[PDB]
Amino acid sequence: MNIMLTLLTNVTLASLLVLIAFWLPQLNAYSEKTSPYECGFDPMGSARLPFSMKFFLVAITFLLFDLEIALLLPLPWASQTNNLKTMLTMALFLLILLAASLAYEWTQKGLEWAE
Amino acid sequence: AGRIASFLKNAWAKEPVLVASFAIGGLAIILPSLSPYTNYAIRINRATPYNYPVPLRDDGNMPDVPSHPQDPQGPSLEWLKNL
Amino acid sequence: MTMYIAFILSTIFVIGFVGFSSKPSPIYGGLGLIVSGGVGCGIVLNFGGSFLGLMVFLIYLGGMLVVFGYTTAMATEMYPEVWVSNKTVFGAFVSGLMMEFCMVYYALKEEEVEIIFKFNGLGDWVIYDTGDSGFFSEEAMGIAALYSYGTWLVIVTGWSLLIGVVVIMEITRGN
Amino acid sequence: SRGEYVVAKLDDLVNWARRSSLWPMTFGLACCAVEMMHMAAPRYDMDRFGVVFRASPRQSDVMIVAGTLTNKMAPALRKVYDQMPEPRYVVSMGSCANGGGYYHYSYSVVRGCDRIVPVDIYVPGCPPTAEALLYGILQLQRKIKREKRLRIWYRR
Amino acid sequence: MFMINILSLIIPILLAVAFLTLVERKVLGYMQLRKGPNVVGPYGLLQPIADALKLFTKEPLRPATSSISMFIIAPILALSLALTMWVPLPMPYPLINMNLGVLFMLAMSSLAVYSILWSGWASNSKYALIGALRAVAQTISYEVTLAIILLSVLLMNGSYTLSTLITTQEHIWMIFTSWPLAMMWFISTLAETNRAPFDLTEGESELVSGFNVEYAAGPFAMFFMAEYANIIMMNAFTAILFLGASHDPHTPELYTINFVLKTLALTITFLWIRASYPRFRYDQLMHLLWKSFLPLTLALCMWHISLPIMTASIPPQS
Amino acid sequence: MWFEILPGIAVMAACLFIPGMATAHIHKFTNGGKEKRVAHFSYQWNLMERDRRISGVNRYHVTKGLENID
Amino acid sequence: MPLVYMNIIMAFAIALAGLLMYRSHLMSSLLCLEGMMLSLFIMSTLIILNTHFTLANMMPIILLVFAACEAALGLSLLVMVSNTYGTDYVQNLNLLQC
Amino acid sequence: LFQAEKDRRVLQMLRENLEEEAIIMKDVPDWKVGESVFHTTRWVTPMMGELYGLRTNEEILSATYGFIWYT
Amino acid sequence: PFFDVQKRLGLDLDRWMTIQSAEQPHKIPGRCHAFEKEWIECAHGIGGIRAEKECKIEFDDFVECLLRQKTMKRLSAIKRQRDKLIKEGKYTPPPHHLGKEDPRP
Ligand SMILES: COC1=C(OC)C(=O)C(C/C=C(\C)CC/C=C(\C)CC/C=C(/C)CC/C=C(/C)CC/C=C(/C)CC/C=C(\C)CC/C=C(\C)CC/C=C(/C)CC/C=C(/C)CCC=C(C)C)=C(C)C1=O
Ligand SMILES: CCCCCCCCCCCCCCCCC[C@@H](O)O[C@H](CO[C@H](O)CCCCCCCCCCCCCCC)COP(=O)(O)OCC[N+](C)(C)C
Ligand SMILES: CCCCCCCCCCCCCCCCC[C@@H](O)O[C@H](CO[C@H](O)CCCCCCCCCCCCCCC)COP(=O)(O)OCC[N+](C)(C)C
Ligand SMILES: CCCCCCCCCCCCCCCCC[C@@H](O)O[C@H](CO[C@H](O)CCCCCCCCCCCCCCC)COP(=O)(O)OCC[N+](C)(C)C
Ligand SMILES: CCCCCCCCCCCCCCCCC[C@@H](O)O[C@H](CO[C@H](O)CCCCCCCCCCCCCCC)COP(=O)(O)OCC[N+](C)(C)C
Ligand SMILES: CCCCCCCC/C=C\CCCCCCCC(=O)O[C@H](COC(=O)CCCCCCC/C=C/CCCCCCCC)COP(=O)(O)OCCN
Ligand SMILES: CCCCCCCC/C=C\CCCCCCCC(=O)O[C@H](COC(=O)CCCCCCC/C=C/CCCCCCCC)COP(=O)(O)OCCN
Ligand code: SF4
Repeated sequence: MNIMLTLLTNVTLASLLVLIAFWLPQLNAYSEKTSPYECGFDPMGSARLPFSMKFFLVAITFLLFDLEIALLLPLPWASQTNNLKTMLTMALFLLILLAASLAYEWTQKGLEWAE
Repeated sequence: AGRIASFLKNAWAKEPVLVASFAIGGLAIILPSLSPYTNYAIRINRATPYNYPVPLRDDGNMPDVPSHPQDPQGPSLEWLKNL
Repeated sequence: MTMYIAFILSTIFVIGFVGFSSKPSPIYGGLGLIVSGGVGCGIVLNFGGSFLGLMVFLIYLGGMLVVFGYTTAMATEMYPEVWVSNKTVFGAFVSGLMMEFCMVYYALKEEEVEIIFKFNGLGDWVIYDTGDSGFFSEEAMGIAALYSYGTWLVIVTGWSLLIGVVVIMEITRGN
Repeated sequence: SRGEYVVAKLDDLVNWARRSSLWPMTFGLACCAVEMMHMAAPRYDMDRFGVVFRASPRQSDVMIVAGTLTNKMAPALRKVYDQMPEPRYVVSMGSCANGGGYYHYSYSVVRGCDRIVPVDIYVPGCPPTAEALLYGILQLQRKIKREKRLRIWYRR
Repeated sequence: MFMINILSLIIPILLAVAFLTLVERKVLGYMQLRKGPNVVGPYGLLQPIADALKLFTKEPLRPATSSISMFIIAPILALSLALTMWVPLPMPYPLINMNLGVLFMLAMSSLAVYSILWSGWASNSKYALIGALRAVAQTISYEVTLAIILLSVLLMNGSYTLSTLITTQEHIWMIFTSWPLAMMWFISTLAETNRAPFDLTEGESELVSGFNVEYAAGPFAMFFMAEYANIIMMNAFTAILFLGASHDPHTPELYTINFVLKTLALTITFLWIRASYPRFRYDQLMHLLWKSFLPLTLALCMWHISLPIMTASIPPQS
Repeated sequence: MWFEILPGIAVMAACLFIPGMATAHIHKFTNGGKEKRVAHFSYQWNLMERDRRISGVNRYHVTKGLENID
Repeated sequence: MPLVYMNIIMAFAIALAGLLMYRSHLMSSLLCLEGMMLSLFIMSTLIILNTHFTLANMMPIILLVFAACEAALGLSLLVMVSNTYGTDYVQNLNLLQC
Repeated sequence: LFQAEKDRRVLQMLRENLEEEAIIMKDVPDWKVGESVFHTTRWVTPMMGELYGLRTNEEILSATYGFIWYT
Repeated sequence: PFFDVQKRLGLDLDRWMTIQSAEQPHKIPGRCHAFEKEWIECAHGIGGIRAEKECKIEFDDFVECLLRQKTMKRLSAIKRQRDKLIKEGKYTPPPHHLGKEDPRP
């Protein structure tokens, strides 16, 4: 109840601020003022052209790594089991595999951006 | 055991971050086995009463089962108070 | 009858699924998937699944960000489409919305069976168990039992992640 | 009356708000831009007046034409002037921007920036000292103070 | 009565952001051997009010090529999330007492990045697109390290509740136990808020204001308040996490004063760092985090998993 | 000054003072002035519900001592 | 069955149809795949929480993990496809016939 | 004590519900009041739809969402 | 097909999770522990073919505990008749249902 009330209040305040910003001052917009912004001249192409990604492999590796934290986050509760040896071994095994994957990607020049 | 000294010196001169991380990881891997306090942690974990201790029906042949919480029988956490 | 909070959330979930399922210029598909993920996190929050919802929401946000980057890099056109910029996209969106509305009305008015079984209605609060819990959280204990009970699951999951890293390296190697 | 007092007070508040915070666009051309830099130097510290540079025209209030305006540059200056949201003010600095100055008779120099954009304040010199430009900015502040928009709207 | 609490949490944060900006100008000015704003009011105290009134009485323009809906939505999302992710903070009593405050804070911070991305894409300009791509790269660089650092630090708390961090460090600061993680977390916080030397999303000298280059008057102001609220909030979170204060249940004013002072110290440190260093490059930041921060973090995480079991000091509240 | 930065900081500090204390006060004003109860688990919620049920006025913070059992 | 279960099932069906329609791009189909994963995750966690299956609580998390792999896998292939044609259009994948 | 109290509170609600059902369904031709839906004859915990089924909306809301929504 | 190496080597790789009544952490019970236990004990040993006929009552009870379809039908009928009687004007609900009646610790 309280959390959605907070979210509604924040959204309403932001929307009201936008409304005041857009309806209070005097608006005088013509075709030249609203043109797309380059430094001083007209853009040659378009901003919707494909834009090369030199770190795509790092992006996919981040996609895979973002679930290692998902697996590791329950550790504060996992550290409360009776058999701490098995839990410790499993946690260390998971972290060792994470480190080994990172090392493999490091040595094979996977962290270097494309030229 | 001679070339490893030069390799360690070169690694410490060039990339100390990797050396420190490997040392910390190795310490965290080996030391818990040798620590005598791990069993204390396991016992402390076992001694936490999350759920209700269900009483046992008396059949007249349970000398080690206390008849009351204050009776001398049963597990004791006197070792925990000194820890 | 109790404000239908779970019902409204599930309806918004289905609406977002329709929105991103019409394939409108994946930027907006990503927006729809984010909305659906957040609303589903709220839904499972309402059932007591705090960790799973936050976890699902957190994982999806990270994934979507990578995807936004990938559609900017490789899946963009001169005039990106939107739900009202194409006849086929608008048709799919309206068809999905109408199907959702029709099913909701038919299930609310009558106990109609569509695919699996009949309809119940009367809110989802009824099935909630009245049993109480202790000083722990059942969800937290069940999830944390992964490291003590699920050794096999941890092993196979770690091997899968390592093999996945190797596999993406090999695939995007090139040659 | 009552409405006259209200519009006068509101106009005073708006004028003070616009005057006390002028954000000139980061835009220099020639010699006079060095004196523009020296205005921001610790000795004069234009920032203490609320005057702070901003790069994007959309987030700028004032343009300071500091240097010669050549024919090849005039379209760019006009374009970046048009993209500044209103209200906007132009301050002409130096003889080159005022009326051509040393290169008045050149084939490739616009004889004054007032042919391209409307100018509010003219700062004379070659180059004007940082004190002269600070005086010009303060004069622009006074000119903004004198303006009466809401009072004129009420009497319409 | 709860709406009173909501407003009493919202409005003072906005006022603090407004004056925070004034403080930043003055601190930078003195450091740069000048004065900073001292003319608008007594010691420049009226400068933020003049800035806000100027920005909200100025014409906002929507570019012709821009996608209007996303362009409008992005600043609203930014400001809403900046105000929202303040609630679970215990000072010393949180407004919303949640079982997992840290995970919610992480999720909202991860959602915060999307507003920057949407604004950059909807502006339909090359500089805005480059800024959005830089934001994507920055998030990819810092997110995993930030999460693992948080997990490693919280392993000694016993749970993700933010209120428990007050009693975890009742006797000694946590910074005396995990100071390497403290420095790494500080750098990650610097990179998360898009602050110098990691302010690559804006890039004044490179991308001419970057992603918000097309935001003229009002939405640009909202972006600024969102960024500064994130600054203050994240520094307060760091102060709570690492520099724990004394909480007396009969007088929370002492804890509130101490926490506010520590937050102000961290914010002034942020301004100091901005004034002191040149800017990174958006690939060197990724290399630094993955190459140096990640290996150390993994090692530290292993060490902090092993240490409570090694020394038999596992925290309560499973 | 260098001390002219102190006023603005103070104002900011004052602003950062407002939320915290206010929240505390509100809690007290809404809970009989005794530090609003924290219910993280189901047992604490059950205790709160029992207090509300036996209070007789439908407020959990109205505590009943020994005088309510004769 | 309550309305929530049927709504989740319909969300899965809609995502499956969207994947099977294959409009123009390849990234949209991947988005539909992630949507199907999300719907399955929500259904599974609702079922697990309703019946208080404590040990099954780690079942969804493992699910999520393999989701990433699938997603990662798809993205990898997408990249290579783009590198062959400059566009991820499914129309270009027609070299092999039946 | 809490456990003892809970059993009594649960039993009373069922009795209150059973009596109300016996009053309501007296005119339905083929309805057996208090009829179980299970073939077994042991005790089954109430579904919490059987406890607060005939009560008002705020009671239901406090019963099912009271703990989760309390922050 | 099913190469049962767990039974041969006695490993218990994934059998701890198959059913709902098998050693949950902290002894937290499933919602249908009794019904599942009864059905498992009934069907164990006889075989799959017989268990679908002789242990049908236990499985029906287990399914009813899982989905509560019959209970929801009964409750919906009860509330439908109650609201119809209220609309006609013969029911007059009691104070405890209204909430006027005092709660018990
Ligand atoms: C010789 O060769 C040449 C070059 O080579 C050397 C050149 O280079 C060159 C070009 C160079 C010229 C153009 C000159 C350029 C000058 C120099 C290069 C540098 C000079 C100064 C620099 C830019 C450094 C500036 C850095 C300083 C520290 C200034 C401070 C930095 C700021 C950007 C930070 C502050 C940010 C702003 C002030 C905005 C803050 C305002 C906020 C948005 C408002 C507050 C938010 C509100 C909305 C809050 C509202 C909330 C409310 C509740 C508040 C209450 C309101 C109610 C009414 C109550 C030329 C021409 C040249 O010839
Ligand atoms: C800061 C947080 C707290 C703030 C709390 C207050 C929230 C304020 C709400 C935000 C809006 C404030 C904007 C202030 C100006 C009002 C804008 C608009 O609504 O008014 C006029 C809109 O009016 C329409 O033009 C005509 C309205 C005719 C229809 C009547 C409305 C229905 C009522 C029926 C009539 C019966 C009598 C009306 C009185 C009840 C302006 O038209 P327009 O010129 O484009 O806009 C330019 C405004 N300028 C000139 C100031 C620059
Ligand atoms: C036997 C066949 C050997 C050849 C085949 C090898 C191929 C399979 C890979 C390894 C086999 C995994 C078998 C492990 C099954 C887990 C059960 C057993 O090991 O006991 C566990 C003990 O686990 C131990 O830690 C040993 C497992 C550690 C394995 C090390 C990882 C390396 C495996 C190699 C493949 C991994 C990927 C590649 C790595 C380089 C848990 O017992 P316990 O906790 O008392 O009881 C739990 C139940 N409670 C909670 C009710 C009390
Ligand atoms: C959302 C809640 C807020 C709503 C709006 C209120 C905002 C706060 C108002 C801020 C008040 C300060 C304005 C004036 C500051 C005093 C500075 C004084 O010096 O100004 C003089 C004159 O100031 C103006 O005359 C006063 C303007 C104030 C107008 C009162 C309006 C009150 C606010 C009402 C808002 C809503 C009205 C109700 C209807 C809705 C001229 O000085 P100036 O030459 O420059 O500078 C000298 C430079 N030196 C020092 C180097 C020599
Ligand atoms: C629950 C308590 C919360 C408190 C939170 C902490 C503290 C917050 C307060 C923030 C401090 C703001 C700095 C104020 C410095 C004092 C400036 C003052 O001395 O200068 C005067 C400014 O006076 C202004 O009236 C004071 C404005 C300061 C308050 C605005 C802060 C915005 C929040 C509330 C806005 C409502 C404004 C209502 C008054 C207009 C001079 O202006 P003025 O006397 O005119 O002279 C020009 C007119 N003449 C030419 C005819 C003589
Ligand atoms: C089985 C134990 C595992 C647990 C511990 C480890 C936990 C996690 C830590 C490791 C994370 C991944 C490590 C990745 C290794 C990458 C190596 C590499 O190839 O990088 C080289 C650079 O690194 C090297 O120099 C090669 C390896 C150097 C030594 C690495 C560690 C060796 C052992 C050190 C510690 C020894 C034991 C501790 C003794 C302490 C002293 C008493 C490439 O150089 P670049 O930076 O990419 O480019 C430079 C040109 N522009
Ligand atoms: C007996 C068992 C004990 C176990 C051991 C545990 C302790 C381990 C001891 C070592 C810990 C060291 C931690 C270091 C953290 C990482 C630092 C690092 O290595 O990165 C730096 C880089 O780091 C930076 O430069 C970041 C710059 C950012 C500057 C920001 C401001 C500077 C500092 C301001 C004050 C910091 C305040 C910290 C605490 C704040 C309070 C919370 C190196 O990078 P390169 O020089 O490029 O080398 C690699 C290429 N060959
Ligand atoms: S006016 Fe003089 S100093 Fe200024 S740009 Fe022209 S020639 Fe250079």
